Amino acid sequence: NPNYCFAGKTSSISDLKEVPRKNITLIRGLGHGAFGEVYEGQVSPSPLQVAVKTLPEVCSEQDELDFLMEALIISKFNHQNIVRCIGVSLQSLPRFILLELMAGGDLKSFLRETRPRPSQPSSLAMLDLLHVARDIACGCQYLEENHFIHRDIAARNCLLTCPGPGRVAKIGDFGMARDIYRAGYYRKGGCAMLPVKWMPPEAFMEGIFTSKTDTWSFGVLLWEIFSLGYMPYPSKSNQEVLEFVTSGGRMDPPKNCPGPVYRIMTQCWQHQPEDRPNFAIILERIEYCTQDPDVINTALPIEY
Ligand SMILES: COc1cc2c(cc1Nc1nc(Nc3ccccc3S(=O)(=O)C(C)C)c3[nH]ccc3n1)N(C(=O)CN(C)C)CC2
Repeated sequence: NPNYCFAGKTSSISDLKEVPRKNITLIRGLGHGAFGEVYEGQVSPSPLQVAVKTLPEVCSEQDELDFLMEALIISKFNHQNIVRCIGVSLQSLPRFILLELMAGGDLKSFLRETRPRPSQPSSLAMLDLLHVARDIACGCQYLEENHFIHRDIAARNCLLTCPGPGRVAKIGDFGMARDIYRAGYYRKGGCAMLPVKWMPPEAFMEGIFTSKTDTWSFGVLLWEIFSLGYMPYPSKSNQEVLEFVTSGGRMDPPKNCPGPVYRIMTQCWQHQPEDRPNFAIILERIEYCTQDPDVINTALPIEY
């Protein structure tokens, strides 16, 4: 019924992998998503581990279509830094989308919870943060080279495979892009729900979105990462941020942030989109920071 076009191919509900409901076991609730609970689940000795997004049985026609489009979007991506879709279960109620379980949880919570402290002093280092930044930039580069504008790149929408060393960060939420795809604008949301603090001036002023949109948001994600999970523009409201950013105002470096890292942020935040780097360049600059001993030997602040 609705068609979804990505990378010049059109897919429909008929292309999603319908997984038999009998093969799905819910284990525990993990919390609420934008519209519905999310569960840890299993798909069948050595079952696949999945996050299960559910559609409330009490919902509208548009919610049903929002849910379908979310499934179509994530099912057509193919990249190691974008959460995989195992399949769907749309023919039983409540309807399920089955995603690669990201056992480390969302990246914002991880940064807040794993901040170095007196009890666990070496929980994180500068290299961990650079690897997370690289991981997400690789996924953003994949979106950019396939002409997909994410529109909501932010730590809350990224997830980690596992809490400990070896973790890989991935883009896990596409709800903003889904809302725009269906109606062409933020019909579902409102001004108070827009991710103002992640958006460049031409986005919230003219509603113009390009891949240079995501470059700006990635700069803010970089600030979130190197601040260890602080809210951007600490004391400022959405409208204060809007006016601050349009006047040329930019965030200060996070505490202890190395200069070369801060300079990636400020390049992402150039007023003119043409002056911002693409994700190939961002990746080069992240890779160069990872090679620099003065960067990776910088100690993160310990939270008392
Ligand atoms: C053992 O596993 C987990 C254990 C925990 C989390 C996550 C996963 N694992 C996971 N969660 C996903 N979402 C998700 C999960 C819960 C609530 C909302 C969403 S959510 O709306 O999608 C959002 C990410 C935009 C996932 N989505 C795709 C894969 C995947 N894996 N927790 C958080 O993340 C806490 N945060 C939300 C504040 C809580 C502890």
